[PDB]
Amino acid sequence: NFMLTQPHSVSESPGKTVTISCTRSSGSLANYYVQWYQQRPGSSPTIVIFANNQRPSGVPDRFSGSIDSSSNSASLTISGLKTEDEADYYCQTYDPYSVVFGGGTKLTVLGQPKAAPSVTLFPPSSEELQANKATLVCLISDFYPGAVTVAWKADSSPVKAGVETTTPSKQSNNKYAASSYLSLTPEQWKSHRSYSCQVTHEGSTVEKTVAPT
Amino acid sequence: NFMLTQPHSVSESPGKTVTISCTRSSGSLANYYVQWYQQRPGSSPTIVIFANNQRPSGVPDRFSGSIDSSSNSASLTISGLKTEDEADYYCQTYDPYSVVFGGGTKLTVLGQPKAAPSVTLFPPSSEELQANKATLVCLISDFYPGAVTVAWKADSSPVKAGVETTTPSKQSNNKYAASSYLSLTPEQWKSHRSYSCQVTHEGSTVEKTVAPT
Amino acid sequence: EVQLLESGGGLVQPGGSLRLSCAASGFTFSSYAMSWVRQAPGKGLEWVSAISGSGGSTYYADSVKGRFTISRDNSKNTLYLQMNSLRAEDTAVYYCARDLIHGVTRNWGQGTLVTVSSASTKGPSVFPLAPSSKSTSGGTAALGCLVKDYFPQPVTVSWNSGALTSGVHTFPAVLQSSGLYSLSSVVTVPSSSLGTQTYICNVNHKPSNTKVDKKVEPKS
Amino acid sequence: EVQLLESGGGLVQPGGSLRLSCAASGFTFSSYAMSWVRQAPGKGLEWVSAISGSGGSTYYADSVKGRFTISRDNSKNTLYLQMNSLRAEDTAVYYCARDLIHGVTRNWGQGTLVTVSSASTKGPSVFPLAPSSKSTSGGTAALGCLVKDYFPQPVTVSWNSGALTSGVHTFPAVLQSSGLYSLSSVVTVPSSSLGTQTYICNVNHKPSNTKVDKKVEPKS
Amino acid sequence: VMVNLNIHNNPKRSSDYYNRSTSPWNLHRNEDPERYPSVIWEAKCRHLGCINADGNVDYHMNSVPIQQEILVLRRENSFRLEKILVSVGCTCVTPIVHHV
Amino acid sequence: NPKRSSDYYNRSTSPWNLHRNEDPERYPSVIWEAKCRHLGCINADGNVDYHMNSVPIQQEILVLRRNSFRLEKILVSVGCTCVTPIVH
Amino acid sequence: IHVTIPADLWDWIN
Ligand SMILES: CN(C)C(=O)CC1(CC(=O)NCCc2ccc(NC(=O)[C@H](Cc3ccccc3F)NC(=O)c3ccnn3C)cc2)CCCC1
Repeated sequence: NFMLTQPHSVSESPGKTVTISCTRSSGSLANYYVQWYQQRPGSSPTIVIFANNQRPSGVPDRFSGSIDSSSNSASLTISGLKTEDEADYYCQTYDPYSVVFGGGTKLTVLGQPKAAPSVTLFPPSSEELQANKATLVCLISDFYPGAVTVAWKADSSPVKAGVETTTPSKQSNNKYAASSYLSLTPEQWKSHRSYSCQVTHEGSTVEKTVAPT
Repeated sequence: NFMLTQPHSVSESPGKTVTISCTRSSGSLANYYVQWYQQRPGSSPTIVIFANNQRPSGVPDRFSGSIDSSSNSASLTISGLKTEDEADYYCQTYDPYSVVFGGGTKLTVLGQPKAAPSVTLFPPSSEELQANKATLVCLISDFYPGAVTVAWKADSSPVKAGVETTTPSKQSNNKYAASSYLSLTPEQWKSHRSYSCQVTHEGSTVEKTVAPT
Repeated sequence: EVQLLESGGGLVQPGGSLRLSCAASGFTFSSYAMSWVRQAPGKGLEWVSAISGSGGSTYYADSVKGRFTISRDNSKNTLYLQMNSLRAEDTAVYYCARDLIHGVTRNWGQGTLVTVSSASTKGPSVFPLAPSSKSTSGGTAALGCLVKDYFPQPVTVSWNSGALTSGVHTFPAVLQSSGLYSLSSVVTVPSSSLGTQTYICNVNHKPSNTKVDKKVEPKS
Repeated sequence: EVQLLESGGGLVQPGGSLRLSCAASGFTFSSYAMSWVRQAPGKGLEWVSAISGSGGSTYYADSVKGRFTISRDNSKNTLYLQMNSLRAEDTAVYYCARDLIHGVTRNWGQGTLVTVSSASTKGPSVFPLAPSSKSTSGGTAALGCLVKDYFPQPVTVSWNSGALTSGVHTFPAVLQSSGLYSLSSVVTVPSSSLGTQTYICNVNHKPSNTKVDKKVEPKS
Repeated sequence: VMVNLNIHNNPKRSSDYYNRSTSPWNLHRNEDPERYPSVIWEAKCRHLGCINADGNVDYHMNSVPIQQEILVLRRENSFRLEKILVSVGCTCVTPIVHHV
Repeated sequence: NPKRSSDYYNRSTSPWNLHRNEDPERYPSVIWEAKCRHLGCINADGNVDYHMNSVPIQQEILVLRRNSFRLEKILVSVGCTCVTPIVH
Repeated sequence: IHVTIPADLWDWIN
């Protein structure tokens, strides 16, 4: 067997030329065709390059494939880089038995505008309280970049138990969304004066508060 | 169409390396396979090289083929030259329609020893004389080089009328054979005391004589 | 146009079996080597198996040898993946792929989700997230639906049977320490439409055949 | 072992027709492209025609276009060359050849002589060349056969129906100003076998359907 | 003998190897109403050479048809079973045979 | 036997071997099927090249099967061809 | 004896 090594992530500014390399561990690279796939969030992979440098119709002229037998590696070159090129890229090749994909490269396009998050906090519904359960829901949307910190308070006391937060993911508008859930018993909910969800993005903190009844 | 140009002859000493070239007039030589054939006297051609450099079993390691793209020519190389390598050599190639042979190259192995002719002279048979005809047959063999002078005498008088002599031909042992016929009437045969066939080779003469009854 | 349509994915217990199908059209199926490739959520592509055009040669990743069987029916234009002795680590979206030659994939299907877990199917409980004074600023109100504790993925949320799309934000699900999923969907609406416009979230959890239409109104 | 045996050669009048055959064995005939190559006496090899293994494609030299037809019978393992409108310039030994691919000849037949002449066939007059004291060399004696005035070539000479091969020397023919050929064949034998062993030369002239077996004995 | 028979219920559409082969071929209809089947698709090699790594016709090799002997039905009330030869597709042959 | 009629199986860039598929309850009992020797094709230097594939050429043929008989359509590999992923 | 033959074959026979 063999492996294919790709950089975990690459960041480049728009209009520049970006190269994603793919190094084969064992076996001669030049003996087997190299494919390159693009994968957008929640989508099937699409082919960008097949048979080392073949570009299918529909794929822009900006994308190109090449091989370097001395370094036992393949390269995907993207010229005139656009924000629409942000996606995951996988190289792929084979031997007479196996088929191997590289680990993938997350391609980031820099210079995109910063966006503050809209934060909304909901208290438990009457229906859920009646079922002897209580969930606080903190929704965070339309922020850029994707890094966000979420903290919860029971009155002024930090609370870590019962909190479940999603890793942020891109929306259809290319901005990020995330959510955080605080699970409590109806008794914990009713015994405090309030609960707060604090959201830190790019050094600024927004705090939302809800109170029983 | 196209032509293949070969030297008319090539001469070398035994143990030396000899090269026979074959130049293509039009079309890229490297696009089509080159074959080389050996033809011995009175024999079918045999393959020495096929597909530029492939040597069939039975062909000595001494024979080798090569091609030169820049000069648009193929070469047949013979290393460790032997007397048994004397023969005609033809290159051959093709295009998508035609098949073309070169003009052929006579290979001469130099420094071969001078050999005296073996001469046998036969008088007319009784059967031929009875049919009112008379042929004297002078057979000449195993001489080297191929130049030979054949003269006929009626007693001591030179005779040129009625003589037919072959040009010398190469034997399987590299030496030469020739034959000379003297046509006479039975009356001319019976009226002379003798007839002679004189064979000169390299300044030395062998004379054979026959007499009626 | 090349079409590869996967079927057969679902929830299965460890040690269990499942058969995947891939119906192909838009090409001469029997003259193409076919492949199965999988992707666990938030992870990379992992080759599973390959089969020659005739079905005479089969190839397998080490991680699936002796447990999975690739086969094809050239009269039906279908590729199969029989998955026996399933384990948690086999959880992934399985893609059907068309290869121009062995190892050169040219087309991918849409995938089918396979979940291998000892957790059983659970339909969500749907709760309204009522618009209030705390979800109102600058003339807009935020209202939603909490889709709590379901398993496995996926869930689908629409508003007013699809007639309401503007201001809708359905968030990606959280995977809790319990192994259950939860998600929320919110809509931002003109605050003056509260008490005039009915807002209903339509929740569908096809794995447990759960369809809930929840009316979300201000609390009074 | 690859074998290619040509037949059909002989004398043809200008404007005449002739069909050559080549019987092949020792290989799968239908999977080989076949060729005809000719050689005029004392001249070079000249490609004539080629045919693919199936017989679906035929190729011709410019000098023979329209006049010759190459064909093959794959059930009979036979290659043919039909020649129409023959001329003196077509006079040559015609070889049958096996090709590995178009233009790559690997094996040659023995050839068949085709003579295009307006001169008439003449069978040979065979005369003994008796051994005498003037033809002996001690332990050895030369005896022969004179094959006089035949047309066209070739003639073949054997001794004692092929049982005598050692010491045989058949000389190349003389082409006389008359257009007829003559040749001699001599054999050197032990002088002590002269009144004990019968010596017969077997002269075959296939062009005149003539075969002469001439007994050669000492003259007394 | 009493046969007492019972009646029960294009290669381009089944395979595209003809276009993808290094020795590509075309398919020609051989029609015959006095033969069963009436239509037989025969493979005819597109080129003398084979398509090399750069996409050109290479004459160091040859496209050759692969012929299969098949039994066919013919009218001669009376019928005759005839053995016919058909080209199924083309392969690429070279004059150098290697060992591997 | 196809080896005695043709030797393309040994001369092809996508060579093949012939295997006997025996069936006494089918007419004919013996059918010679082509099986590609390699996954790749034999290149210009004599090596197995995996930039291409040897693939069987299959032909649909009618066969007889078992007092009562049925005419069945079967698929047989006649030989192998070489395919590449780049169509020119 | 019984021989099962397709529809297209019988039409060609009759
Ligand atoms: C059996 N013996 C002793 C033979 O000498 C038969 C052959 C040699 C052999 O053993 N060869 C094995 C491999 C083999 C086996 C069977 C077929 N099939 C057909 O010939 C059939 C006819 C037929 C034969 C039998 C039963 C039903 C039946 F309907 N026809 C078509 O396939 C057909 C018509 C149009 N297009 N096609 C494609 C061909 C190839 C076979 C044909 C040549 C001689």
